[PDB]
Amino acid sequence: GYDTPLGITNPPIDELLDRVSSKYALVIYAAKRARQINDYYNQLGEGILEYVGPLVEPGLQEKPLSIALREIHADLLEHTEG
Amino acid sequence: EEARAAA
Repeated sequence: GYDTPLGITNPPIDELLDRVSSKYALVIYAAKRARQINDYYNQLGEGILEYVGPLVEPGLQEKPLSIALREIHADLLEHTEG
Repeated sequence: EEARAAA
């Protein structure tokens, strides 16, 4: 079974794959969510729009994309394919 | 929607 992953391999990719259809879908999924997160942080001081900044407990200075991928792991997001 | 409300 998956032993405690570390660094860039966490969360396990194979568990993310079941939350999407193909690897490419996960790429864009996570990238768009990361743009949303970075945008919340960047313009949090002013009147944030529909951007829902972090949803899973953010790390102290967790990189945006990492928060996004973890959110996808916890089934905290939804997507509509092209 | 569920997580959005949970924010």
